[PDB]
Formats: sequence, C-alpha cells, structure tokens
Amino acid sequence: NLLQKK
Amino acid sequence: PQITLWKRPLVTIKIGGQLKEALLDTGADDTVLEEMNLPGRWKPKMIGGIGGFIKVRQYDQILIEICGHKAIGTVLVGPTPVNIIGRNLLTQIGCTLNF
Amino acid sequence: PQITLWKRPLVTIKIGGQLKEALLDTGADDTVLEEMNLPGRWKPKMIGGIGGFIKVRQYDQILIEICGHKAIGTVLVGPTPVNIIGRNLLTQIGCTLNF
Repeated sequence: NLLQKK
Repeated sequence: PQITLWKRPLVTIKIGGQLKEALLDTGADDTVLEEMNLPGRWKPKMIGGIGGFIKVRQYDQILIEICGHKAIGTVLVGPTPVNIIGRNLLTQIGCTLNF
Repeated sequence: PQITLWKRPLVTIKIGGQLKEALLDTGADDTVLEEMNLPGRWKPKMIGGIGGFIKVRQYDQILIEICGHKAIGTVLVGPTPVNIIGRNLLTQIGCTLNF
C-alpha cells in the first residue's frame, strides 16, 4: 500500500 | 471529474455515516482508513509499504460513497497515517490513469 | 495511454540506459526507486509510508523515461518494496486521474 509523503 | 496531480488527490468520502477526507491512491492494492468502528465481523491482516508493515482489521462488503459514486468492497482499518482509497474501490467508480 | 486499475499500474521505465518496472502511484508525493547507482551528489531525505519513516538518498535533475515519456526531476533511492513513480514525475508526463 504505497502511499508516500515528504 | 478529471483530477490533476499537482497536489495530493484528496477527496471527500462517506462511510458508516461519517464524512472523511481520503487520498486516491493508485499504488495501494487495498483501501485503508484510520481507526473507526464498522459493522460486521472482521479478521486481522498485515499490510506493508514504505516503512514496513502495520496490523489492520479487515471488514468485507462495506459500502462507501466516493465523490457521490457508490462503491462496495473490503475496507481495512488501522494505524495508517492517512485515509487511502486503493484500487479495490477505485475500479468500482471507473477511475483510470490517463496520459 | 489509459490505464485501468484492476491490476497494479506497473509500467516500464528507463534510467541510466536500463529498463526497470515501476508503479504509477498517485498516493506518492515523490518518486522512490530501489537501491541502484546514480550520478552526482545526493542529500538526505526522510519519507513516510504506511509502516513509518525511512531515510532515502535524494538525487536531483535525473533523466528518466516513463512509458516512452521523458521526465527530468528528483529521484529518491532507498529500501522501497517496489519502484514508485510519484506525483513529481506523473505531472511531467501529463498524467491525470479520471472518473
């Protein structure tokens, strides 16, 4: 589940 | 609608009564929401990505409204940093990537 | 092209003359690739995903082709489960979400 945030 | 990707694709959803904000996430197999109660029985599951895995509760046959489009499917609930709408529900509303 | 979401949106990319597979990921702010070597200097970046935070190497102004579309931008390198094309490069190729 490849949500990614800075 | 057509949604550009200059900013995070956040939308309003409706689930179990509650109105929530959620991210349309083409990289997610599954839909994962922050802790909440849902009706029916559930079973535990582990899901992974950047940072490793988290344990979530899996509920099946859950009804959701996404931008007013009704969709039914599995919804996972647990300590996700953000509400995510994954492919399992994106397909149901006819969402596609286009370029 | 128009890409539906019944399966993972995996496409071919080219970087440093090498073909790799990567996920078109609207839930990702940034592009994150598996361990590999890139030219020039890097700087540190912390990114968050479903399982928590990881440290990655930030390389700027990197040439990368995605489904034949050329992009030049920031590429992060680190222990991602899969190569991911994030919004920073999805915007460069003119990618939108549609339903």
